Amino acid sequence: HQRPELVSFDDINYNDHKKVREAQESYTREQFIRLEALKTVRKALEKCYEESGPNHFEDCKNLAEQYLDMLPTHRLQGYLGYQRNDPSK
Amino acid sequence: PRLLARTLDETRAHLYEFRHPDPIVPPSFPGGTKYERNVPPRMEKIMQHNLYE
Amino acid sequence: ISLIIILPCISWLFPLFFGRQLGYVFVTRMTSTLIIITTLITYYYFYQLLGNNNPINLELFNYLNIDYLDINYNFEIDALTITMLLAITTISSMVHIYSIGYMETDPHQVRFFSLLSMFTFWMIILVTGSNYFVLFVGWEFIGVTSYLLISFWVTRLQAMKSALSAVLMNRFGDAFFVLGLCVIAYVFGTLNYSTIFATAYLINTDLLVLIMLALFIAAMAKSAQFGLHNWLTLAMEGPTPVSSLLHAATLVTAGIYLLLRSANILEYTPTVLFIILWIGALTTLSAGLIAICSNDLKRIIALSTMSQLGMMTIAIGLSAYNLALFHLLGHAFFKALLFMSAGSIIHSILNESQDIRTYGGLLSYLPYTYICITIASLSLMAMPGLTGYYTKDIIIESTYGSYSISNYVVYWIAYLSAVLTCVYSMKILYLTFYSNPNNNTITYYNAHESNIYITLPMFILAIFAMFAGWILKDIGTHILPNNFSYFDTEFSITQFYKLLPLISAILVSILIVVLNEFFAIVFNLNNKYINTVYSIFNQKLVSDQILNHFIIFKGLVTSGNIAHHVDKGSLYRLGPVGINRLLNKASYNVINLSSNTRSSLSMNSMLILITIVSLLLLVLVMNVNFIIVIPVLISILYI
Amino acid sequence: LLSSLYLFNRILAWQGNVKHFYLFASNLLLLFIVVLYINFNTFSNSFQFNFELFNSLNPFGLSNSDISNGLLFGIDGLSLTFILLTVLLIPLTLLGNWYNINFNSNLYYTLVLAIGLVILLNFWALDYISFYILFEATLPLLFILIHIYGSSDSERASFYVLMFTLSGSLFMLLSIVVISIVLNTTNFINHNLFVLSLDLQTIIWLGLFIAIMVKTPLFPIHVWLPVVHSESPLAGSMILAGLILKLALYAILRLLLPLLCEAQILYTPMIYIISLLTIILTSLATLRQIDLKVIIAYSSISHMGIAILGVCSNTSLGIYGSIVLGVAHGFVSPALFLIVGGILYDRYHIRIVNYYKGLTTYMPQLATYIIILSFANIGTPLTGNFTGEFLSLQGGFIRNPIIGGISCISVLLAAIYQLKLTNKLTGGISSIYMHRTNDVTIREKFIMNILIISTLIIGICPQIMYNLLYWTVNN
Repeated sequence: HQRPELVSFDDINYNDHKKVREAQESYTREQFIRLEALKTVRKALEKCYEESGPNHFEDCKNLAEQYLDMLPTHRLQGYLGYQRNDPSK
Repeated sequence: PRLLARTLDETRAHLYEFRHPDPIVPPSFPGGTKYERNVPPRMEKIMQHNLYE
Repeated sequence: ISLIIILPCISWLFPLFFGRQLGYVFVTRMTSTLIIITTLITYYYFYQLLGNNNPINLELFNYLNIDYLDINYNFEIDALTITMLLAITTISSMVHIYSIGYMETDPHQVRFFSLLSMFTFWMIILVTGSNYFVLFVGWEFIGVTSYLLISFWVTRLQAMKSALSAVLMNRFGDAFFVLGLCVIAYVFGTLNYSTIFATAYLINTDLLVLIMLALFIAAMAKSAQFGLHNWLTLAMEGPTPVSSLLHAATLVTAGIYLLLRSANILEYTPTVLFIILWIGALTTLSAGLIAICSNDLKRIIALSTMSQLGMMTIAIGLSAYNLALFHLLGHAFFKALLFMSAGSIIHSILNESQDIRTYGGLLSYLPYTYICITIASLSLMAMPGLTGYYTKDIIIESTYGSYSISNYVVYWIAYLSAVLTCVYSMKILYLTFYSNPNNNTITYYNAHESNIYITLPMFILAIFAMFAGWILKDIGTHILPNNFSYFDTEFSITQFYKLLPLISAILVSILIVVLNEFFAIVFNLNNKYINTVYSIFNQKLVSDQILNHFIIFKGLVTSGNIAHHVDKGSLYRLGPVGINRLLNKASYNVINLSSNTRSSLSMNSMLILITIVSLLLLVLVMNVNFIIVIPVLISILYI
Repeated sequence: LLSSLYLFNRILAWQGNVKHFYLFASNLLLLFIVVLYINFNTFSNSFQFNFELFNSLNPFGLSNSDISNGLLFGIDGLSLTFILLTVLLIPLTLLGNWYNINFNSNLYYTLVLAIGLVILLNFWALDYISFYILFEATLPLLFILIHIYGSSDSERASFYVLMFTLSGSLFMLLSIVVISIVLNTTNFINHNLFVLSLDLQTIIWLGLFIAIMVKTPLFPIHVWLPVVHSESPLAGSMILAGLILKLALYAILRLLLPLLCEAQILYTPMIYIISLLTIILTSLATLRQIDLKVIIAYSSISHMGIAILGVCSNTSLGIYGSIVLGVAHGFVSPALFLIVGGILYDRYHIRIVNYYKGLTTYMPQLATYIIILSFANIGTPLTGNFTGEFLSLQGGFIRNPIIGGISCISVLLAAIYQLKLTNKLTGGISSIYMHRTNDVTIREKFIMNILIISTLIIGICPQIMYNLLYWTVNN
C-alpha cells in the first residue's frame, strides 16, 4: 500500500523533527528498495542456474557480473555525515 | 636373600618388558566391555522434599 | 500425493509417534515398518529418476531475510543427494529390523529405536537440505543426538566418558564449519546451493582457501581423518547397531557429503585439493596399521571404515568424485553387513566378548554368519567377482590418473592400503573360523543358537553387495557433476600400466592366501621380539599413539584452570580492596593515637601546628615548581 | 476514570484476609502480560517512539501535558521486544518459586515483583536521566534479596553487587553529567543529532564503556557475576531477574548510537579484544570449578560476550543477532537456573558436583529436560539460540575477520561447559544421594516447558518489531 514521500535528508536544517524522522524513514525505505532489487537479482540467478544445467558461461554470466557488483553496495544506511573532515579506512 | 631378590626384581623388570596394552578383559571385570551395560537400579523409597510438594 | 515431503516427514513421525510412547514393546513393529515405507518410496523416486527433474521443496518456511541473505527451508533432491539417501534409508531400515530381536531386554528399550529413528530423520534432512544452513542443521543434530545415542547406556567409561570425546571432536569440526560459513556470508550472498554454484567466477578470482579448508577441518573431524580420528575407536563402545550407523552410512559419511555438495569450489582451488589428497593418504596407512594390531573386532571394522574412506578423500583430491560417491555407496553397503554380522556373532557367544582371541569356531560350530561375513569380507578385499572390484580398483586407477604429476606416490600408498585392507579380513576370519577353539567357555554348543531372523536383515544387504555391483555402473555418465575440465578421469580409465592395473588384485589374492597360510606355520604372532617387534606392535596397538591427544587435552585442562588461577588474581584486585583498605584503616587510626583517651589535647595541638606548617610550606612548594608532586604522595604513604 | 485502580488498591487492602499476598501478586503480573500484549498491537511502522508519557510532570505531579517538558519522558519504541522478553518471564520467576518460599516472610514476592516492574520501566525509559534513575533502582532491592534469603555467606555475596554494579554505574554518572551539561538536554529518543566533535566524544565513550563493561561483564571484572550466582537466593529470582538485569545490552544499543556516530577510533582496538579474550578465558574457566551454578554463570558471561561483539559490528545482521541473543539467552539460561535451583537445589540443598553425579536412573524426565536445554545453551542447530550467535559471529567477522576467526572457537568452548557437565551429571551410579523425589513438580514442569517452547518457537525468526538498522550503522 502506502507510499510516503521522501524528504531529501540533507536539506531541512535539523529542528523540524517530524521532517527529520520522515527523512530517515525515507532513506531507510530506499535502502530496502535497493535490497529488494538485490533479492530480485538472486531469484533470477537461481532460475538461470537451474535452467542452465552446466551452462554457466551461457547467459548466466551477465547476471553474476552486476550481482557481484551490487553485493558490496546496497547494504547500510548510517548517517549522511556533516563534513567528512577526517577519513580513515 | 640377596640373589633371590635380585633375580625376582630382574624378572619383574623382565615382566615390565612384556607389558601388554590390550588385555584379555573378561566381561564381568572392570575392564569395561560388559561392565555395567545396564546397572540393575536398587529400589528405594522416594523422600519428598517440600511440604507443599 | 506421494510427494517428496513423505520422503522426509514420515521419518519425523518416527520421533512423534515415540514421544507420546506409552508402549513398552510394539514400537518396533510400528516404527521399523514406518521406516520401510519411507525406504521403498525413496526407491520409487530413484526409479522415477529416469526423467531427472528437481522437486524443490522451498516454501516450507523462510528462515530469515534481513540484508543480502534469504535462508529458506529449501529442499531439492539432486542426483548427488539420492545416492546417499538410498544408502541411508536402506542401511537404517535394515538396522531397524536388525535391532528388533537383538537388544530385546533393557531397563529402557524404546528409547533406542526412537533415538535411532529420529537420528535417521535428522540424517535425511542433513542430506536433502538444499542450502548450507539446513546442511548445518542436520550436520549438528546428528552429533548432538549421537551424544545421547552412543551413550545409550549409563555406564562409567566405555560410553559416558566416550560420548564427550566423540561429540567434542565433532565440535572441533563444528566451530570451524561455522567459521567457514561466516566467510561464505562475507563473500557470497544467498548461502544456498544454487547461487553458490553460479559464483565460481569470483571477484578477482581470489584465494577462496579459507572458504574450503575451514570446512575441510570438519571433513577431518567428521569422516575421521588423521588430525583427529580416535573418536571412532572411542565411540565404538556403544551397542552394535549404533556402531553400524556410526561407521557405515550415516555418521562418518557426511564428512564427504559436504565436500560433495561443495564440489563446485574444489574445482577452483587445487591448493586445498592437494592437502585433501595427502591427509587421506595418511589415514589409509594409519588405519591399516592400527587395525592390523588392535584386537577388538569392532575396532577392526571401525578402522576399516576410515581406511576405505581415505582413498575417497584421495578420490575427491583427484577430482573423480563420482567414484567417491559410488565408493561411499558401496562402503555403506559393506559395513552395513559386517557390523550386524559381528553383532550377531557377539550375541551368539555367551561371554559376549568383543575380542578375537577367544573365538575359535566360526566353522560349522556356527556356519551361517561366517558365509555372510565371508561375502562381506571378499567384498572388502576388492575381489573381482562383485562390487568390491567396482568400488575400489578405479580409485587406485585414479591415483595413477596422470593429469596430475607428483601423483605416482599415492598409487603405492593406496596399494599398501589395499594389501592391509585384505589382511584385516583375513586376520579376523582365520581367528574366528579356521582357528582352533580358543575359549573353552560355551563349550557344549552353548552358542549354537543363531540369533532371531537376523538372516532377513543380512540377506538383503548381502544381495546389495553381491549383485548390486552390476547396478549403478557410474565411472561416460552424467549423474550431476561440476567437472571444471581439469582431469575428468578419462585418461585414467584408458590404458594404465598392466603391471600396475592387474597387480593390485593379484597381490590381494596373494596376501589373502599368505595370511591364510599362517595356520599351517605359526610365526607371525610368535617370536616375542622385545627390542623390535613387541614395542612396534604396542605402539601400533594404541591407535598410533592417538593418546598424545591426552598431551593436548589433559595437558591443557591444567592450563584451562591456570586461567582460573588467573581469575583469582582478579580477586586479588578485589580482596585487597577489602584488605589493603583494612590495612589503611589501622594505619589511619594509629596515627594521632598516642594517648587517645587522656591527653588528647596535645596530639591535636601539635597536629594543627603540623597542619599550618605543612600547608604554608606546600604553598611555597607550589609557586616555585608545581611539578614537585611527591609531598602529597608521601602523605598517601601513611594511609 | 482515575480511581479505577485505587478501588482495586482497596481490593488489595482487603485481599490480605487470606494472608499469603502471593496469588494476587501472581495475578497482577498475569494481567500485566495482557496489558503488554495489547500494547504490542500498536508499534506498526515509521520507526519513531510510538507511545509517550512524561511521568515527572514539569507542571503537575502525575500527568503529561505541557510545552516545557522538563520531565522524565517514559515511553516505548523498538525496545518493545525486550519488553516482550520481560512480561512473559516475570510471572515465570514467581511460579518457579511458588513452593519453596522459605517462610521468613512474604515480601520476597513484593521485592521480585518490584524489580520486575522497575526493569520494565528501564526498557520504557528514554532519557539519560530517565534511564539512570531506573538502571540502578533495582540494586537496593537486589541487595535486600541477596542479604536475607541467601544460602551461603550473604555478607560476602551481597556486597559484591553494590561494589561493582554500583561502581560502573556511578562511573556512568560522569558520562551522563557531561552529556547533560554539553547538550543541556537528554532526550535520547529525540536526539540522534549532535555536532559533538571527537576527543571529547572519546572520553564520554570511555565513561559509558567501562559502565557497560561492568554490567555485561568482561575480563576486567567478571567475578562480579558468578558469586551473585553462587549464593543465589530463592529460585525464582535467585538468578533470573539478575540474569535479565544484565540485559544492559539494551544500554549499549539504545545509547552509543545516537551520539557516538564517530567512535571507530575505539571500536575495534578495544571492544573486540576485550570480548574475544572473555570468550576464550572466562569460558575456559569452566573446567575445574565445582559449584553447579557457577558453570552456567560463566556460560551467561560467554553468551553476552558473543552478543556484544555482534553489537559493535556496524552491520544490521550483527545488531539483529545481538537482539535475538538478548531474547534467546534470556529464554534458555533462566530455564537452566530454574533447573539447578528450583528442582535440583531444593531436592538436595547442595550445589557442588563431586558427589552430585548420577541421574536418569531415578529422575527420568529430568535428564530429558537437561540435555536438550543444555544443547540450547550449547549453540543448538535449531533456534534455541543459534541464529543469535551465528549472526553475531557474522557481524564480528565482517567488521574484523581475524578476531572473528578466533571467536568461532566459542562453539567449542560452549561445548566445554555442558558436555563436561552433562555426562558427569547423568552417569549411572548416584551413590551419595538417597534417590530423592519426583523430578517434575507438575508446575516446575510448566515453568521449564514454557521457556523451552519459547526458545524453540524462535525458529522462524520474528523480526517484525525491529527495523533493525534503524539507527545503528555508519557510512
